Amino acid sequence: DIVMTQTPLSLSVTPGQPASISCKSSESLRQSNGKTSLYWYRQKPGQSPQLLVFEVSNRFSGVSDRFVGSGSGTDFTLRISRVEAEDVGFYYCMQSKDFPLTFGGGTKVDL
Amino acid sequence: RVQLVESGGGVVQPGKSVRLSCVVSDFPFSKYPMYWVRQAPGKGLEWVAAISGDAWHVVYSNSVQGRFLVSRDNVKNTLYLEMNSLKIEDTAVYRCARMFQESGPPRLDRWSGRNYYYYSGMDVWGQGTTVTVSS
Amino acid sequence: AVGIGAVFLGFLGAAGSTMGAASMTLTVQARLLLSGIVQQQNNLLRWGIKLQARVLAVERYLKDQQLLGIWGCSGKLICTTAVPWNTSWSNKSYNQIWNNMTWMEWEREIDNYTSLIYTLIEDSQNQQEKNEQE
Amino acid sequence: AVGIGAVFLGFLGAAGSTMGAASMTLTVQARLLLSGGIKQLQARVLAVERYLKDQQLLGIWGCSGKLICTTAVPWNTSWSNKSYNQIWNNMTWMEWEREIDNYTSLIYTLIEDSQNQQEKNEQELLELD
Amino acid sequence: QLWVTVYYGVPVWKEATTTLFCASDAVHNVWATHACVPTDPNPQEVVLENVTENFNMWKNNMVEQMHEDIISLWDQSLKPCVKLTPLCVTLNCTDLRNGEIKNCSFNITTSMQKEYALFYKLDVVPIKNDNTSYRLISCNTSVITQACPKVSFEPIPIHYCAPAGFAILKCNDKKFNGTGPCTNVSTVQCTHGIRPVVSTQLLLNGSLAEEEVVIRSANFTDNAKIIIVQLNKSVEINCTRPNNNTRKSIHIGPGRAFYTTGEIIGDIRQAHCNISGTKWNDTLKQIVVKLKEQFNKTIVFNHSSGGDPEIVMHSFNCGGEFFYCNSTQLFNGTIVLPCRIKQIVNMWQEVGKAMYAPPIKGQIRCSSNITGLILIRDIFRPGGGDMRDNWRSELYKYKVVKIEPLGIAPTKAKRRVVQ
Amino acid sequence: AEQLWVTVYYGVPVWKEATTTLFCASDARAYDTEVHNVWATHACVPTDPNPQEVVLENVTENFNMWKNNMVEQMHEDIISLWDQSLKPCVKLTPLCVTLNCTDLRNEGGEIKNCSFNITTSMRDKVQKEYALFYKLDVVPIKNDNTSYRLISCNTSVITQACPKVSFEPIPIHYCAPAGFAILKCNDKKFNGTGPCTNVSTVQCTHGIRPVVSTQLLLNGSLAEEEVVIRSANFTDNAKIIIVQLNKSVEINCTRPNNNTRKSIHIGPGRAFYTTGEIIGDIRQAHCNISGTKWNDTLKQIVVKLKEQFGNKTIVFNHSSGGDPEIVMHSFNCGGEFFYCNSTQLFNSTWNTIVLPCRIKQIVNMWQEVGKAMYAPPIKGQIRCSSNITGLILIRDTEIFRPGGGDMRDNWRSELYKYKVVKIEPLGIAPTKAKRRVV
Ligand SMILES: *[C@@H]1O[C@H](CO[C@@H]2O[C@@H](C)[C@@H](O)[C@@H](O)[C@@H]2O)[C@@H](O[C@@H]2O[C@H](CO)[C@@H](O[C@@H]3O[C@H](CO[C@H]4O[C@H](CO[C@@H]5O[C@H](CO)[C@@H](O[C@@H]6O[C@H](CO)[C@H](O)[C@H](O)[C@H]6O)[C@H](O)[C@H]5NC(C)=O)[C@@H](O)[C@H](O)[C@@H]4O[C@@H]4O[C@H](CO)[C@@H](O[C@@H]5O[C@H](CO)[C@H](O)[C@H](O)[C@H]5O)[C@H](O)[C@H]4NC(C)=O)[C@@H](O)[C@H](O[C@H]4O[C@H](CO)[C@@H](O)[C@H](O)[C@@H]4O)[C@@H]3O)[C@H](O)[C@H]2NC(C)=O)[C@H](O)[C@H]1NC(C)=O
Ligand SMILES: *[C@@H]1O[C@H](CO[C@@H]2O[C@@H](C)[C@@H](O)[C@@H](O)[C@@H]2O)[C@@H](O[C@@H]2O[C@H](CO)[C@@H](O[C@@H]3O[C@H](CO[C@H]4O[C@H](CO)[C@@H](O)[C@H](O)[C@@H]4O[C@@H]4O[C@H](CO)[C@@H](O)[C@H](O)[C@H]4NC(C)=O)[C@@H](O)[C@H](O[C@H]4O[C@H](CO)[C@@H](O)[C@H](O)[C@@H]4O[C@@H]4O[C@H](CO)[C@@H](O[C@@H]5O[C@H](CO)[C@H](O)[C@H](O)[C@H]5O)[C@H](O)[C@H]4NC(C)=O)[C@@H]3O)[C@H](O)[C@H]2NC(C)=O)[C@H](O)[C@H]1NC(C)=O
Ligand SMILES: *[C@@H]1O[C@H](CO)[C@@H](O[C@@H]2O[C@H](CO)[C@@H](O[C@@H]3O[C@H](CO[C@H]4O[C@H](CO)[C@@H](O)[C@H](O)[C@@H]4O)[C@@H](O)[C@H](O[C@H]4O[C@H](CO)[C@@H](O)[C@H](O)[C@@H]4O)[C@@H]3O)[C@H](O)[C@H]2NC(C)=O)[C@H](O)[C@H]1NC(C)=O
Ligand SMILES: *[C@@H]1O[C@H](CO)[C@@H](O[C@@H]2O[C@H](CO)[C@@H](O[C@@H]3O[C@H](CO)[C@@H](O)[C@H](O)[C@@H]3O)[C@H](O)[C@H]2NC(C)=O)[C@H](O)[C@H]1NC(C)=O
Ligand SMILES: *[C@@H]1O[C@H](CO)[C@@H](O[C@@H]2O[C@H](CO)[C@@H](O)[C@H](O)[C@H]2NC(C)=O)[C@H](O)[C@H]1NC(C)=O
Ligand SMILES: *[C@@H]1O[C@H](CO)[C@@H](O[C@@H]2O[C@H](CO)[C@@H](O)[C@H](O)[C@H]2NC(C)=O)[C@H](O)[C@H]1NC(C)=O
Ligand SMILES: *[C@@H]1O[C@H](CO)[C@@H](O[C@@H]2O[C@H](CO)[C@@H](O)[C@H](O)[C@H]2NC(C)=O)[C@H](O)[C@H]1NC(C)=O
Ligand SMILES: *[C@@H]1O[C@H](CO[C@@H]2O[C@@H](C)[C@@H](O)[C@@H](O)[C@@H]2O)[C@@H](O)[C@H](O)[C@H]1NC(C)=O
Ligand SMILES: *[C@@H]1O[C@H](CO)[C@@H](O)[C@H](O)[C@H]1NC(C)=O
Ligand SMILES: *[C@@H]1O[C@H](CO)[C@@H](O)[C@H](O)[C@H]1NC(C)=O
Ligand SMILES: *[C@@H]1O[C@H](CO)[C@@H](O)[C@H](O)[C@H]1NC(C)=O
Ligand SMILES: *[C@@H]1O[C@H](CO)[C@@H](O)[C@H](O)[C@H]1NC(C)=O
Ligand SMILES: *[C@@H]1O[C@H](CO)[C@@H](O)[C@H](O)[C@H]1NC(C)=O
Ligand SMILES: *[C@@H]1O[C@H](CO)[C@@H](O)[C@H](O)[C@H]1NC(C)=O
Ligand SMILES: *[C@@H]1O[C@H](CO)[C@@H](O)[C@H](O)[C@H]1NC(C)=O
Ligand SMILES: *[C@@H]1O[C@H](CO)[C@@H](O)[C@H](O)[C@H]1NC(C)=O
Ligand SMILES: *[C@@H]1O[C@H](CO)[C@@H](O)[C@H](O)[C@H]1NC(C)=O
Ligand SMILES: *[C@@H]1O[C@H](CO)[C@@H](O)[C@H](O)[C@H]1NC(C)=O
Ligand SMILES: *[C@@H]1O[C@H](CO)[C@@H](O)[C@H](O)[C@H]1NC(C)=O
Ligand SMILES: *[C@@H]1O[C@H](CO)[C@@H](O)[C@H](O)[C@H]1NC(C)=O
Ligand SMILES: *[C@@H]1O[C@H](CO)[C@@H](O)[C@H](O)[C@H]1NC(C)=O
Ligand SMILES: *[C@@H]1O[C@H](CO)[C@@H](O)[C@H](O)[C@H]1NC(C)=O
Repeated sequence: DIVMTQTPLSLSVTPGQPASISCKSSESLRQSNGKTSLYWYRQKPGQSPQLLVFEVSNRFSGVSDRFVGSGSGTDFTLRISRVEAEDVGFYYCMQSKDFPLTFGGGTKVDL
Repeated sequence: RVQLVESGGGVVQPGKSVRLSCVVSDFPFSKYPMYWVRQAPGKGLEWVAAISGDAWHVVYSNSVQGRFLVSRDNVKNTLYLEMNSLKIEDTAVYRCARMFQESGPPRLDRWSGRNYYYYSGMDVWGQGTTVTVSS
Repeated sequence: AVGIGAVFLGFLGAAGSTMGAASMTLTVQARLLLSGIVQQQNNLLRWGIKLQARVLAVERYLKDQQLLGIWGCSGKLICTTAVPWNTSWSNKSYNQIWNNMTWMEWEREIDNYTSLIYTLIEDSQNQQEKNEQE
Repeated sequence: AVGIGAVFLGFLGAAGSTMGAASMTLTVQARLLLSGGIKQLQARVLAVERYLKDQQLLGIWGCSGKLICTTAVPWNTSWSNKSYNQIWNNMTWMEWEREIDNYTSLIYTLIEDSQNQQEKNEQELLELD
Repeated sequence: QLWVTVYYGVPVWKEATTTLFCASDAVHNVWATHACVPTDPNPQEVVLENVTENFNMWKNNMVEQMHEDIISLWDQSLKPCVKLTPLCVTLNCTDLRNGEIKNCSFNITTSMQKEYALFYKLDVVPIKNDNTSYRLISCNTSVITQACPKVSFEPIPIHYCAPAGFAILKCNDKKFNGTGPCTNVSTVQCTHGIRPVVSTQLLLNGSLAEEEVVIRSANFTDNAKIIIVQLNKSVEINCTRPNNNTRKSIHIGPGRAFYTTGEIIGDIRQAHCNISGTKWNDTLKQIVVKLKEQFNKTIVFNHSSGGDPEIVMHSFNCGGEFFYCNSTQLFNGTIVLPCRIKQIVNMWQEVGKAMYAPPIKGQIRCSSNITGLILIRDIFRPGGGDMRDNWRSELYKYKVVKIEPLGIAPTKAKRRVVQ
Repeated sequence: AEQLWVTVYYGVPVWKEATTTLFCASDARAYDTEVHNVWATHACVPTDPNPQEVVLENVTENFNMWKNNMVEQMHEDIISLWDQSLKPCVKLTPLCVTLNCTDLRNEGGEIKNCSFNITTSMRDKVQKEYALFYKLDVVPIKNDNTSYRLISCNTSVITQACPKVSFEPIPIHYCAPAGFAILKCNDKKFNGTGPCTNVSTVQCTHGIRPVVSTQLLLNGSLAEEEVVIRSANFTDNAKIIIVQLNKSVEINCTRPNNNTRKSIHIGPGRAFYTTGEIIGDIRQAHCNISGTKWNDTLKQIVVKLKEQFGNKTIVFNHSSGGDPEIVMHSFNCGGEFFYCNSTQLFNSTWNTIVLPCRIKQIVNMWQEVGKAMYAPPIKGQIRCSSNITGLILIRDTEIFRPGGGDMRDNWRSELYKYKVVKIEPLGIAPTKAKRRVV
């Protein structure tokens, strides 16, 4: 039902860059418990997806200290400082307010 | 580590029915919801199905209602999806997914008299498995 | 979050049932009369009016528990009596109403006679049985 | 110019003890639950409105006026993997009400509509003889 | 025989007039928490099977509830705000250079002369032989108070929930006019989102019917009740304020400053409104289908006006700023509307109690939906002014009932004698 | 095996954390007969408690001195006790008048008495006057030769306080309403957070004198014979250093100027007062600390400041930043307000002092910007001995400076033990028994 968008997806990079991609949704997805449903994933090509950010400005454990997302209400952004060489792949935005679950195109990243 | 392994892959013709399999590692699995996601061969991603840790409630997307069947067996630690009446355009790569948290039992609303299961995002997939419908 | 359908007949749920059928939801109606679900999640940050509505709801509650206390029927939900019926109230017989009619309509047959029932239950059931104690 | 030691028990005095030792102590937590510039009055109603609710739920269960009572609702071993004598001899109450916190709503519905609702339609129709 | 068994907990109800409590979703808005309780977790619904119940939206009190609350919840943030008595002097007001904005001059309102101000045309009034001089329009009537600048104005998606012993009912039939019984009934803990939107002649940011249009009135075989029409397919409106404004707070009286307008950067241009001329034409023809039911076939075309500038114009809010739009030209693809911005208003048409708007610097533009219209026949001509019927546009379903728990019925069970 | 059935229990001693309303329960002696004690509001609740206490000895409750709600309910209530008392007193709006102020015969201070025309309650004719005005409340205005104006005219209103009332900080005992048990940690090694050992249960909290002071804490309450210092992260730089020292440091501060009574013009039934004459010779007010013990004190502090990193580089530094109201040390003394210079108190260390005090009259409310109370003193000189049981520092060779912008942190030092929990008395458990069914 509820859908969402991204930025222009292909974004070539610079080592040590403030990389940021928004994901504006068609709803304020704040649940009843005050937990904002937002899930940032990533896959390198040829791999499964992999979790980066499980809630707004909450990095997932076991993943490095360079991934600081944000957002509120409709728009939600994922800011990455210190862009490295292990950043190649797609970025999957995700809703979790209500079924069905949606995603995006997956923002292409190369050098 | 929770090492979800996925299997049962098969490439067939349309009008048929196949079944996948998803097995876990080091993992209690009785209190965990599962999912199924779809990487069409050039597309981004789209959710398919969802199940409880109770295996009592199963929600789908609009499309595959009347086609699919999700069923857990926490004794086996193995998830089944018998995909009846395949389409050709549903050729993709299917996965399974442990939920991010551990879910709990339902909490019954005292007023409505109406249960509420809780479903959140996923964090750990399997390696992928292949189902292809062609001729 | 999802939710399957009710299998326990929530608030006001059996209002269309017959009088022999809606009796299974008597517990749900009684519980949620008092305060409902608790609102006012401790947010006292910034009146008078508010708390008069809170005090009345207790007085509505304590009216009835005392009245069931005089009627020898505190704690229960369904209790019998020694009072026979007087058909001048309504002569409508047993299955004419019981397996035929809801509760909103049975109240609209006995509303004129309401206070007349209450003295008779007071006297001939507990003011009577006070003279059987000895 | 006064003072002597403890005689009977204290308020919340059994709240680190076992269940088998706290079960003989319930009256002290039962008495002082109710007695104890508008903002005193807003407390003097919430203390009432919490007391009636706990009084009301005992009333529905056929268990009003008793401190303890039993029902016929069967305990479901899915609710507790704890052994029996661990519960009555090792676990405190404060720990115990973190363990069955989730199941509590299922319990209260499965007392009234399960039994004490059903123990009245069965009860009323044991007449006619 | 028949013995009278007591029944406690039977679900019946009277109808009661009582007090509800507001619950608003969730800085320093007057509707945020200083009027209501914080955020709504979840609204509920139980739909009931075999139940009939009458309804009325004109014998309703929830619609009287807001008119007895928004008159005072708006008033709560008007006691501590700054009253402005000493401005009421001789107002030598001459035209602004590049005359609906007048540069004024007056002796000082100091804490210890010949000061300056400039503001809108419709708040002055002419006086005797020393011409090009003015006075305020409410001095010899009553007091006038500016708003506090730290005050929000946004209508909030409120939720009337229901207190103890009181259930809110809700009919659900699609074929439901303003009155009469209903069959598909349902009980909720709490209402849906309602926003307190103030409007004349129309219905801004309201709610949509189920892909239809249905007018509603009670005595429509009179001119008594206002025929109120809900609209499917909201028409988008655009309204601007292109004049890049500046402000300042010149000193008022002993130890206070008065927020007025500075210079208008950018030359004088009229603030107006837009509407796509295609959508409005088809939308009226939807209604005349339903007018035919209570009567090429477009017998009705005519507009009328007259009286109060609150009623003659089209009054509403935009960004914390009141508008007053001409609507004769619109009734009978963009459409420019001559729309006036008054600054001294009357809050709910009460005699005396006046409120002064904050002059906002910069530029203002807002957009909105439209879900309904206001009409009076004798053919249909747009009314306006009655604030209560804005509230009846939302609460045309709901009802407040008081739970009677207790009942009796005879049976063939007698109390056994205690031994 | 056997069948088990659920068994209901009532009065089960459990709790969850809750946030409820506590109520004032003050002293109740000598509140009558002109004692309009604004803290007591005529003895708020006259209990005079008997603070009993029950040890529990098998209970561990994970406390937190930083996420506590009781300190939040004070800072609501204290300005709320001001606001009802700030209402009926005299408003001072019509006084912001241009002045002509000359030098006063026996430094920057009381040099200027002033004069201005005013017509408050008669509303017929203005009249010039004479007053007594310090610095820290006047401004030499522009385009005029020696003309003054009060510093806070064009803020919100400048209502004073009435002379009936007294700001005397009597100790207030917070008691708990029904269904709530205030708990208290019984370990004096309690570092501020984490668990405790054998938490007890009191009806009502101990002595809390709600005094008001920046940069120190005067009539406080002190721990046992070690010095304990707590903070939030205690590694982070922009936190607050709460200091609890094991002994008291006695302070004397006096106002030698023989200020007197006075008669300034009347509002509508509202006599306003502006400080009457000095006796004829001016001595500037000063605090007067026994500087040996203070010198003894700060070497005792770095004993317990140290043991979290190395054994090197401890110093002490004075404060900085802004106007002197946040620089100089602020405290009250018996219906009178002091801003004292405390730069001398903070010389560095390694591993009878007189301080120049300054007094103003137009005094801001403590945290809100806007309104501001006001009080001219009573006749005679002023003396108040006091104590010190703590001070407030900041981090910045590792630099310690006296910070402070919130006396909630003072109340955090007073309420570092307490926690209010609601009883959930109803509870269930299974056993073999079963209701008799026929
Ligand atoms: C204790 O307790 C318990 C209880 O409790 C519980 O728990 C808790 C914790 C909580 O949770 C609470 O709440 C709860 O309650 C108890 O136990 C119990 O018991 C009972 C008895 O009675 C039971 O019941 C049962 O159930 C079942 C189920 O049901 C469901 O399902 C169905 C179907 O089935 C399925 O099928 C499929 C196909 O075949 C399958 O698959 C398969 O599988 C295999 C393996 O398994 C493999 O895998 C293969 O391959 C595959 O293929 C599956 O599996 C199955 N499942 C199962 C489980 O089995 C159906 O039919 C039904 O109906 C149901 O369904 C459901 O429904 C719902 C509705 O109703 C739905 O929902 C929905 O959804 C949608 C979406 O989709 C929406 O959302 C809506 O809204 C909603 O509503 C869902 O979906 C569905 N699902 C499905 C899946 O389907 C049943 O079946 C049964 O029945 C049977 O039996 C009987 C006996 O008598 C008979 O009679 C009949 O006939 C039949 O046969 C029963 O009923 C339960 O379950 C339980 N529970 C648990 C265990 O938990 C105990 O007892 C106690 N204890 C003591 C001592 O007391
Ligand atoms: C009663 O019901 C409640 C729930 O009731 C509902 O909610 C309450 C509020 C009421 O409203 C009620 O009415 C509702 O119905 C049940 O609570 C559930 O309890 C379980 C377990 O106790 C929780 O599940 C855990 O979640 C952890 C994460 O969530 C916590 O942390 C979040 C942020 O940190 C926080 O936002 C969450 O709120 C949550 O915090 C919890 O909050 C609840 C609130 O009540 C507290 O009670 C909890 O105490 C608190 N949590 C804690 C820990 O204090 C998961 O981390 C955790 O999973 C990990 O641990 C298990 C243990 O065996 C492992 O097996 C897992 O595998 C997992 O370890 C992870 O493994 C992966 C695999 O490698 C690692 O990934 C990384 O992968 C990389 C590659 O991709 C690299 O390889 C890298 O090296 C590697 O690190 C992870 O790092 C690793 N994790 C860590 C930390 O290292 C577990 O799933 C539920 O969250 C909680 N429910 C809810 C809704 O919160 C309660 O059980 C029930 N009781 C009964 C008796 O029925
Ligand atoms: C930290 O704690 C200490 C003590 O615990 C406080 O010190 C006391 O503070 C109070 C408040 O100022 C002092 O009380 C004042 O004492 C003055 C001296 O009175 C003497 O003379 C009378 C004559 O009978 C004796 O009975 C009395 O015992 C004294 O010997 C009084 O004159 C003051 O009264 C004034 O106010 C009333 C109010 O209406 C007027 O009507 C009077 O006319 C008069 O002007 C006042 O009562 C007390 O003396 C202090 N004790 C000391 C210094 O040892 C500290 O104040 C506290 N710290 C802080 C920061 O407050
Ligand atoms: C009808 O509803 C619409 C919303 O769909 C209203 O549009 C809203 O208008 C307000 C101002 O009028 C916008 O408010 C915002 O305020 C903040 C203050 O910090 C400011 O930063 C923003 O730039 C903006 O001004 C609000 O964004 C806007 N909503 C949307 C979605 O754009 C409209 O005002 C309502 N009209 C009536 C008559 O009720
Ligand atoms: C607190 O805990 C201690 C044990 O940790 C309890 O002490 C036991 O008391 C029973 C009663 O006589 C004795 O049989 C045990 O031998 C005691 N334990 C030990 C180790 O000696 C104590 O009773 C608890 N407090 C309360 C109030 O119950
Ligand atoms: C009464 O009206 C309500 C409102 O439309 C109906 O409830 C909806 O039923 C549809 C079924 O197509 C569900 O998809 C919706 O989820 C229901 N609404 C809600 C809020 O859940 C109901 O079916 C109608 N009942 C009758 C007897 O006409
Ligand atoms: C643990 O409990 C003991 C008592 O069981 C506490 O000792 C009390 O300490 C206060 C503090 O001065 C005394 O006034 C009491 O008289 C002591 N009790 C008795 C029975 O003498 C002790 O403080 C608690 N905490 C720790 C850390 O031991
Ligand atoms: C109040 O107004 C002040 C301006 O007043 C004039 O400027 C200062 C420098 C003095 O010369 C004064 O005597 C003059 O009358 C502002 O400086 C001040 O910020 C204002 N206070 C507010 C807005 O709270
Ligand atoms: C009740 O029955 C009596 C006869 O026992 C009769 O006289 C009386 O009229 C009846 N009550 C009413 C209200 O008619
Ligand atoms: C509802 O709106 C559609 C377009 O939004 C319009 O075509 C239709 O006429 C409307 N419904 C009715 C019943 O008029
Ligand atoms: C509204 O509809 C009901 C039937 O649904 C009808 O009886 C009543 O007369 C109608 N009222 C109006 C004003 O059209
Ligand atoms: C509408 O008003 C006319 C005016 O007399 C009246 O005759 C008619 O009865 C009214 N209609 C209804 C339904 O009351
Ligand atoms: C109002 O503006 C929007 C864009 O903000 C535009 O899509 C719409 O066509 C406009 N409506 C008019 C001019 O009626
Ligand atoms: C169609 O034409 C006009 C429309 O203006 C009007 O007279 C009426 O609606 C129709 N005329 C007929 C049917 O003669
Ligand atoms: C102020 O007065 C003094 C003495 O009357 C004079 O020396 C000085 O120049 C004056 N300053 C002015 C007028 O600015
Ligand atoms: C206090 O001691 C406990 C003991 O484990 C520790 O966890 C906590 O971090 C300490 N707090 C401080 C501020 O040192
Ligand atoms: C304390 O020091 C700094 C400042 O916050 C931070 O890097 C460190 O993680 C903090 N430690 C905590 C919060 O435990
Ligand atoms: C304060 O004055 C008292 C009274 O003599 C004295 O005992 C004490 O030592 C003084 N403290 C100083 C001077 O620091
Ligand atoms: C505590 O006080 C005693 C004397 O009362 C003193 O010897 C000791 O040094 C003090 N503790 C610290 C840490 O300074
Ligand atoms: C102490 O700090 C002050 C500033 O607060 C600084 O000027 C002074 O040099 C410092 N002294 C030492 C010894 O660090
Ligand atoms: C203040 O201190 C000075 C010098 O230390 C001393 O002469 C004077 O007597 C003291 N006064 C008081 C009141 O302590
Ligand atoms: C202040 O310190 C002295 C030092 O012995 C002490 O005797 C006195 O009790 C303290 N004051 C208070 C109010 O405790």
